[PDB]
Amino acid sequence: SRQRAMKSATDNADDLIKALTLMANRERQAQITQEISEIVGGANALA
Amino acid sequence: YTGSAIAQHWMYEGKHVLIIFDDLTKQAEAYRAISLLLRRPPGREAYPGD
Amino acid sequence: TIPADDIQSAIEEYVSSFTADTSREEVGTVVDAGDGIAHVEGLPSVMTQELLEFPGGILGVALNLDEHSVGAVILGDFENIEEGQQVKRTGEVLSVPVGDGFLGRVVNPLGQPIDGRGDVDSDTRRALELQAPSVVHRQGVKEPLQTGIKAIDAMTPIGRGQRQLIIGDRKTGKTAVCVDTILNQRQNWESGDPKKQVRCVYVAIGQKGTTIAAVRRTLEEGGAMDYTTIVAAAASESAGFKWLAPYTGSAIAQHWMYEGKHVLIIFDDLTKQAEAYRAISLLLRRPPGREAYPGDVFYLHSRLLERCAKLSDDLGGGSLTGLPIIETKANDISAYIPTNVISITDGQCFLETDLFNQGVRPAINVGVSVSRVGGAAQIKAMKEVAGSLRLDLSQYRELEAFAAFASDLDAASKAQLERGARLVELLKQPQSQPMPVEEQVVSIFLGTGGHLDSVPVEDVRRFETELLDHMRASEEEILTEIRDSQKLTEEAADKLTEVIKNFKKGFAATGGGSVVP
Amino acid sequence: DTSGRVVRVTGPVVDVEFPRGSIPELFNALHAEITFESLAKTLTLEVAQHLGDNLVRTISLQPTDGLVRGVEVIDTGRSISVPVGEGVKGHVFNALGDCLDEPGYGEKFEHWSIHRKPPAFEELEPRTEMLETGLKVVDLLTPYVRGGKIALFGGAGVGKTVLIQEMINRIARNFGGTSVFAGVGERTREGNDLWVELAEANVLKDTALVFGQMDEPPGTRMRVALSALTMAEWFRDEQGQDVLLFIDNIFRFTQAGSEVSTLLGRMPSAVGYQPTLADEMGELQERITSTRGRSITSMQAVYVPADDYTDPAPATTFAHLDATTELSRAVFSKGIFPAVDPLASSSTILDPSVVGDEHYRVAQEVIRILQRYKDLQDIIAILGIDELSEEDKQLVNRARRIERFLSQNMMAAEQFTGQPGSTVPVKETIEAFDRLCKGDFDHVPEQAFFLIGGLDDLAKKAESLGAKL
Amino acid sequence: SALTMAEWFRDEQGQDVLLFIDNIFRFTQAGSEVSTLLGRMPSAVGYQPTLADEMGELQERITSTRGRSITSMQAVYVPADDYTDPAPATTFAHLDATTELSRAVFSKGIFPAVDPLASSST
Ligand SMILES: Nc1ncnc2c1ncn2[C@@H]1O[C@H](COP(=O)(O)OP(=O)(O)OP(=O)(O)O)[C@@H](O)[C@H]1O
Ligand SMILES: [Mg+2]
Repeated sequence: SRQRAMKSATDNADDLIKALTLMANRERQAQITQEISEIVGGANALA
Repeated sequence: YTGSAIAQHWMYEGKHVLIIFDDLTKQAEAYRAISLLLRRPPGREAYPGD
Repeated sequence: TIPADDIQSAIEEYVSSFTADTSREEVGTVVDAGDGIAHVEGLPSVMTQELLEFPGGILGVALNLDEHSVGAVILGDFENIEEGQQVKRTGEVLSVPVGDGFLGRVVNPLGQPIDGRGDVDSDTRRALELQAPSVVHRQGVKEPLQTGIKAIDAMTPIGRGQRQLIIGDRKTGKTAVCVDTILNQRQNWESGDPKKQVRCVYVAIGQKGTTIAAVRRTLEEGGAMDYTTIVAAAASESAGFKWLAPYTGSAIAQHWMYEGKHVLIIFDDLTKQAEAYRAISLLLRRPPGREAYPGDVFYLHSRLLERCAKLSDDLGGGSLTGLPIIETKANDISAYIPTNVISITDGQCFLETDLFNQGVRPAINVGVSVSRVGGAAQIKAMKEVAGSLRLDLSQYRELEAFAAFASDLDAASKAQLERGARLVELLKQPQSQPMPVEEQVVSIFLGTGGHLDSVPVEDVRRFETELLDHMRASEEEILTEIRDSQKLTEEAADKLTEVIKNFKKGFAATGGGSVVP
Repeated sequence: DTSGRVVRVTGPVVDVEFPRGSIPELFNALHAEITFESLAKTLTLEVAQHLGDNLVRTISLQPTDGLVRGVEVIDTGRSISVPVGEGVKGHVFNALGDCLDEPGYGEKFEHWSIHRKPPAFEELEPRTEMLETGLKVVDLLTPYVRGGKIALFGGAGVGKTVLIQEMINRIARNFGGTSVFAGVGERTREGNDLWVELAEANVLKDTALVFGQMDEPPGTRMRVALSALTMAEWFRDEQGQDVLLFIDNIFRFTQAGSEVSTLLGRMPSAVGYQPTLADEMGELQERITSTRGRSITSMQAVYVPADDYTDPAPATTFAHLDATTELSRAVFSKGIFPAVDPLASSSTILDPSVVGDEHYRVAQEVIRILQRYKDLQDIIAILGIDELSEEDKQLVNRARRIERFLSQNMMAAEQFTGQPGSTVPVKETIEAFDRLCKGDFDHVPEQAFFLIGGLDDLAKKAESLGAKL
Repeated sequence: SALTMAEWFRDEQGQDVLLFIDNIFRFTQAGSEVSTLLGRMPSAVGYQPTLADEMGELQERITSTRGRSITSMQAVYVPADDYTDPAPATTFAHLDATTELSRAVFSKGIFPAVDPLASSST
């Protein structure tokens, strides 16, 4: 039972790592886009 | 600022006052609206420099 | 003992030799000035990157040219610039004095000494933006450039003409790695052989002046200032100096590379040089991009790092090895400038704060660190004793989860666990203590041959230290002929095993036990 | 008369004013001389925008250091043109068409503009065709597409240069074709190494090299792929020859486009890539295709930023890729060449309707066995093969045999060993791997499978170790 | 102003100054409140383009010369607890010893809320 349960928990942690990495890459891209929006907004306000 | 002036008049006469600014976030957002409408250059989250 | 009339007659012959005949010169006028940038009407003949002379001995660089004015970056004393001053042309692009008079000096990003030790006599001048060696003017990287760090020399070897980025968060040991690399060339310099000597250039961009003084003191304590030049753009200098400092340090040491000499250059925190260029570009109102960077910042760093080359034998055979340094934030190697410099260089040494805190020093992540030159930058002895090291360390990292389950492991797996623990303890090294290549070969031989499987993990450092001491004192023939022959023949390996066994039966572990198998 | 003059110089961006009736067309190449003796050169400027009032904005391909306002600018009347023909084989060029290993070579050749349209809609092939390379792992598990695009995901020390040499050999000998290498954002050290290795393997005579290097402004790094693709298009269309195009880090083409867009003052897009990322990627990748019986096939190295495959640059590149070949170091350490990861590589045409039913079934059985062996490898490593079951050990043996038979004696290895390379047909590979999946060779030693061709080589290698069918 | 007073005590009186600066970050922050009003294009995280240059021309006066000691101690505000913020990230390079306080240590009730793994000393 412990072997089966640990295989299950390993698969679950794998799927959780995958979903969390997807969310982290989304947040990374969003941060870069938002920072560029602020920089270009300031530069266009000054132009 | 209006409430703080009303309160400061009492404070400067030896009285004790308690002022509650409910959601200074809305006041920051109103200042951001005013500044963006006067076309002052935005900062972070389009908030003004001040 | 003052040279009194020396000074007297010197300034006297100067003032007698002063005949500044008056000739025409095309001039302009400052129209606006702010934050280190000045705009100049006039100067119709000025070219891009031309040096300009502002009143009071002030220097500027013409970067932006248009139909109205010239936008120039002031290189110092900007608070003296005023609207209406007369700007003169120099007719020259940025150049720097070069030569062997720069060995042991600390200069500006202009060739001007800042150590207060007198003038620097220069062979000639060299422009800062002379193009890199052509794709047909080069040669394969074949000679090792020994850093003296076992982790680098065994896992991520650097060759003469290669670029090995040193990238890490902060306080992870990047400056220590580069200073140890510089100090390791002391024996090469002592040999007197121009084929083995390495001249070093340390470029400090945006550092606190006392940090540059501490680096210089560390280099002086080890006799490394006989062959090292420091180009210092301190944190108080202008953004123009911080932007020009690596190009100045690379113009020097290209004069040496093109003379058949071998040079090593360190750009300490190129991140600050990119930040200075971004400041200049935003003040010149150039279009920003990701992280507000100008849009030719990749060009800024690749133009600089492609001048480190290994020249062909027709061009003399000289070489310039670059060790650029990048500081990351929160171990984010996917940031803009880290991504750029990882793309440009030939290999990376990644330094982690966690590895540093665990006692792994130098804190190199051997799993992700890489050298694309590889075994072509190693001698045969190191290529042979370190070939079984990377797979061993990867197996140990895979098995680290089973540390408290050795009885539940295959005998081979427990053997791999103990061998990996010994090898992780073997790649540790004190600060400012580089090792010659023969001693690194003997140490990695101790590791991968199995002669540490009987020594406790907590005694591997002391065992290696005392064994190298013994061999330096008693058996100098092994080290001497490893150094001369660049290989470890079977008889040398046999004598080495004999010496190791005698030392083991002499060595005393910390647990009272015996390290004899 | 009809020449322009420089008005503004802002880094690599140069504004040029022309007479009223002499404005150059977009993408035209202009020439302006820098006369400062230390930096004397001839700048090539590609017209990027028409600003109005007779001003054009151009991107310079060389560093503009030493350029003066007002100097004469000459309009060539055409875009950047590269030399085309048979004479470009065995020589190194840049994105401008200048010979690097022999300056002045190719100046009298025919010159083709690098900005071309893809084949018309009625000239395109509506049917996908597989490229029979001759390598067992490629033909079986990740079949290539003729006129398609293959991503390459190998680093250093996994034999990527050996695989490039192998594909050059196989296109030159099994198809009578030609190779064009495009080094986009190439390191000059690695470019020199590639040049020397191709000259020493005697495959340089089959390859045309076009290097746009890292120490160059973004315009050259953005146009080098178009230059190499123009040479490839001449070889396909005018010579009537199957071409193999190699693009070095196609990503660096995307990155140079982004840098050029930032320099031209265009507002950035999501994450930051130029607003016309997909348009530029399509304009490039659509010219690589089959037309009129001949084709250009492309092996492209792809860099994935932050290992994020949803990043706009790999997401836009993968919209055009047909197969993927990942070179693994775990396979390279076992001595299997080419070091193709069978489980990580893929192809979009490994489909029963393209390759057939038996091809698909054999490939899927091989993949199943290899995936099960991958699953068991950790149990074997930590515990030991002695702990496994009986069917487990049998499958482990069969999977090691299949692994080693996926290897091959490559034509890039005839320089060292001296024995020629194998070209195994698809039918023979399907049959051999069907038999290997059945178990007809579980008594043969493992070493009998390393670096051989079809089944005849397998038999003659087995009986050399004392083992029959 | 306070730096000028300390510099007089160092260079003229010549005796062992102690300099305390509470939130030198505010200096930097003030420079970013007027940056766009001065006509400067903003940098990465909303800071002025001259962040590191102004911080350097200020921090390099806070120093000891040969024989003239100034022991300096500055409080550095880390905006939003983010140590990767440009302002503290470029302040880091001007220091001999840094005590780094974490809100994770603060929340556990440990005082002083020093992060032992992030702090350093030369
Ligand atoms: N191999 C080592 N063994 C022991 N201590 C080391 C080693 N390398 C570095 N250190 C110590 O780590 C501290 C910080 O290292 P170092 O200053 O070289 O890092 P850095 O990359 O320059 O970081 P920063 O530029 O932010 O100061 C130093 O005080 C030094 O004593
Ligand atoms: Mg440092």
